[PDB]
Amino acid sequence: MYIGIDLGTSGVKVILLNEQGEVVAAQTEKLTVSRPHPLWSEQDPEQWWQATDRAMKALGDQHSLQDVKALGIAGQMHGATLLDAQQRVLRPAILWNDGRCAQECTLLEARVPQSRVITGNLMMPGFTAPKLLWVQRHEPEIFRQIDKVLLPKDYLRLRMTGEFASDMSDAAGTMWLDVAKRDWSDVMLQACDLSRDQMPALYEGSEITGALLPEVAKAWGMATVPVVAGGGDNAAGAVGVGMVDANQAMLSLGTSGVYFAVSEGFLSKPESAVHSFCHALPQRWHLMSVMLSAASCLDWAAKLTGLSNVPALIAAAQQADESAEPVWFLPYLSQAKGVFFGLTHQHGPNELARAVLEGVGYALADGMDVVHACGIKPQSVTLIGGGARSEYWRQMLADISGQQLDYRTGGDVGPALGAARLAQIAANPEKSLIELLPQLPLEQSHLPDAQRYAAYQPRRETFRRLYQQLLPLMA
Amino acid sequence: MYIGIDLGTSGVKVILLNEQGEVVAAQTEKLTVSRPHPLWSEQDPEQWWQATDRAMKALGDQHSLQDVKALGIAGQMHGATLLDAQQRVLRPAILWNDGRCAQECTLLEARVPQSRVITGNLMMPGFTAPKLLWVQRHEPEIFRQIDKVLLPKDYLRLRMTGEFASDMSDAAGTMWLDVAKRDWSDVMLQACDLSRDQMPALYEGSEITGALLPEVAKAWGMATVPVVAGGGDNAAGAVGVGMVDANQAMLSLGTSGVYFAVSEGFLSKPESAVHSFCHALPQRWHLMSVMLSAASCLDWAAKLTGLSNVPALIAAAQQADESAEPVWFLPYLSPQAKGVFFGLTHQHGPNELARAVLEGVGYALADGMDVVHACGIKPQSVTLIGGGARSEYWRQMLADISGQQLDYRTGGDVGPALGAARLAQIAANPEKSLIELLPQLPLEQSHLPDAQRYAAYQPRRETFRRLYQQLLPLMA
Ligand SMILES: O=C(CO)[C@@H](O)[C@H](O)CO
Ligand SMILES: O=C(CO)[C@H](O)[C@@H](O)CO
Ligand SMILES: [N+]
Ligand SMILES: [N+]
Ligand SMILES: [N+]
Ligand SMILES: [N+]
Ligand SMILES: [N+]
Ligand SMILES: [N+]
Ligand SMILES: [N+]
Ligand SMILES: [N+]
Ligand SMILES: [N+]
Ligand SMILES: [N+]
Repeated sequence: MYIGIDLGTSGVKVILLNEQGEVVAAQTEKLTVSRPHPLWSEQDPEQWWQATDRAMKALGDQHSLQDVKALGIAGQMHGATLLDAQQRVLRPAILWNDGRCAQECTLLEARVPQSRVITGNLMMPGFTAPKLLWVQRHEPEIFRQIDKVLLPKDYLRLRMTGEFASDMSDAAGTMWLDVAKRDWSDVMLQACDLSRDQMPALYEGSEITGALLPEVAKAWGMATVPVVAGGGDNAAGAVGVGMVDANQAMLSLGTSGVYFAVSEGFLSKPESAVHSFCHALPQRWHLMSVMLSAASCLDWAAKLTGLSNVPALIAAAQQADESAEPVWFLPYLSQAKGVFFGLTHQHGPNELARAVLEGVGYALADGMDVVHACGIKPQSVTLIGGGARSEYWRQMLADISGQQLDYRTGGDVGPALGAARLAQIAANPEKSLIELLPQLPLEQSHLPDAQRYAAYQPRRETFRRLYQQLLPLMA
Repeated sequence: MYIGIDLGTSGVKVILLNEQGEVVAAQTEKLTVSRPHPLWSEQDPEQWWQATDRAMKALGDQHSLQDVKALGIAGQMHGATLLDAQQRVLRPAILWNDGRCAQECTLLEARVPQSRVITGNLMMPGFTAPKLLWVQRHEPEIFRQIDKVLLPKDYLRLRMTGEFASDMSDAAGTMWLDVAKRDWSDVMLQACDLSRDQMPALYEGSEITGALLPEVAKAWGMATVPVVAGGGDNAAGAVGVGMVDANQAMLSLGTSGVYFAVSEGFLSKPESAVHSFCHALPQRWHLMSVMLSAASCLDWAAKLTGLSNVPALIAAAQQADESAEPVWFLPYLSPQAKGVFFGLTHQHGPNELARAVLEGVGYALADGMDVVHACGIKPQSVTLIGGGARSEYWRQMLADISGQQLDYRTGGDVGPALGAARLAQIAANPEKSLIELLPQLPLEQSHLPDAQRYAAYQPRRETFRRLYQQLLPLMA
């Protein structure tokens, strides 16, 4: 028996994994988000906890615990949690999707011209370091009282164990990590006027950080089980799925589009949207990129076409007629807008639906290509989330992208599964890592049709040209 | 009684008019088109005849033609029929929608610097003259044998009468005609290595060119009746609709979109996409421009939005969310039309979409008319006909957008065959006035521009034009 916790943005999910890969029980609790001025996105750590606590007990009361040998954590990345010397919350956490600190990203990069090299990343307002420059510039009374900065999942760890600890995948997201070295950068820390004194200790995701406190273990109906370092949600997710070694990758077709690809050692393209982090396992790194959200776009397209749903939209796409010429659908994730180009008399809601599917696919494919151009070459890609559910569209995507696309079972549990697996790892020291990294069961595999792939390439050239030409119009 | 024949592209139509000018009977026969190569559009002139024969025979079953007093023809314009000295058909007819001779179009304009001045037109591959340069250049063996070049309806005439003749409206479409002078242009003909001897005799539409041959008359159950010159399909259509004097104008929102306006004498502004020809009546001239098929668009906006019928649609659009930002529909006129939906957001469903189509087609049509008007046409009203014209809502929208009074009438169904018959009427009743014999169709409803909605539309028209231009190069 193992426990995985995921500290999400919309809420907390906790699971119970069996000695096998089976999830036995699951509980979920909602979080709210706060927005007290513009570009601000905040939560309070206490609510993180109260929800987590609440969840573990819902969990306890659904199935028996105390068979549990280990517990792992995951969470939303990049969140600044500031603690005073008593371990009291200095101010509400500043989240990944907070945008207050643009000017500070600038200064930070100016103070450390080698920052892109050290971190392997473009500085963003949602990353941790610049948030801290912001506090010191604006909330100095608060800045002066800082004893520690934790990432959100590591706040939970504190409450859970009394230790200050992170994993490499999360810490990588602070911009205080030397990603190549898997250790803090004194240069980056100083420039924010901080020291290692104020960082948590660094672990690999599979490593033990401590154990439940007696109190907490009592509250929860279980022993002082060991707690592992865990990961950031995307990495922990990938661990869950089995995407753990070089050139393995997964594409998320849900509400929150992401491509995640394990790299052959550390790589970077620091002047792009391609970010590079430690994985939540020893000796691994990954790339990742925000994408077109397929699920969002299909939802909208459904309404736009008047087909009132996605399954209906996909169904209709299948009915489109094959002698009609290509229409091009151009989606602009940027504020969720679009263009149909090349409409003729031969184009009904069917044709229109096909064009939506193809154009989302055109975009997804190009997004993947961008990652790959950084030095990743997948043998296949694993497909998760709501838009992965159609057999027709999986095949389209493979034909367009030229990737073998894998659909697996259980791809849908989220980072919590990864956190649980990490626990299971640490609890089986006798076995090698490589005997301990299950992939999810292969439910269907989609190889690209060579003719269809070839016919799509020129359409993709056309897509790119049109997207490019109209972009400044839709902006 | 009277007969009108319309030699179309996709079929022939014959009609029987009574003394009072009503259609008493009609008959249609289908035609195929042959496309041996990309950009080639051809028909066998023999198929024109067999189709016309069939049709007239069928007509006669329905009703005796023994009391017909005159006969008229109209036809698909610009078709090149090449005959030898024995009236042998030398090759298949190269039609108006053939695009094989673009190069020749340029060559011709280079050769005859004043060509746009003489023809009143910019040279198009659909026009007759460049077609003949192409044959000269690509089929010299054929060219060597040319005795006669006939437009399609005029080949029909020869088969019916044994005469070689055309009218000013069809002849204008050759690019060999001096449109100002209503006579062939030696300059234009020479430049193609042709002479007047290779052209038919020219008439006005309403003049008699001959009579049915006995064998033909007999086969069709009629007298050796007099035959008028007729018109090209557009001009003949206009005559049927009563479009007849300077600044009369019609907009056909049918399966084939046209704006047709009778001008004050001859008007030349070629630089441009307005065409200028002779009208099928004496001392009459006209401008024309291909337009969107508002009909074949409205139908599409319907099925597109999965709306059922042209009034489902027109109704969806009125449920359009006022607070929604605009979707922009940009329809690009090639029949062939290609469209863009620009600026779609979360706010948009089928109601919005349907609104966008109406307004965008509207915007296109208004700009289309403006261009023609800028040439020197000033209508008191615009006659509005065709299946596209059926919606009251849209007709008004069109008026609001355009600033133009739109007169809705019924009965533009019949087509060029009507005008053809009207022409025969004229010739057969030489004492009667055109006022008498060429009435307007029934006025159904007159749409005046709403001053408030017109003003509201103007900035949208400006915006449309801006956007349309921007994407224009992308539509090739
Ligand atoms: O549109 C025009 C060209 O002037 C008509 O000629 C039709 O092409 C058929 O006659
Ligand atoms: O992936 C990251 C970090 O780059 C964030 O946690 C968001 O994706 C949450 O949706
Ligand atoms: N709460
Ligand atoms: N044990
Ligand atoms: N400062
Ligand atoms: N279906
Ligand atoms: N009469
Ligand atoms: N055909
Ligand atoms: N063609
Ligand atoms: N001559
Ligand atoms: N006779
Ligand atoms: N312009």
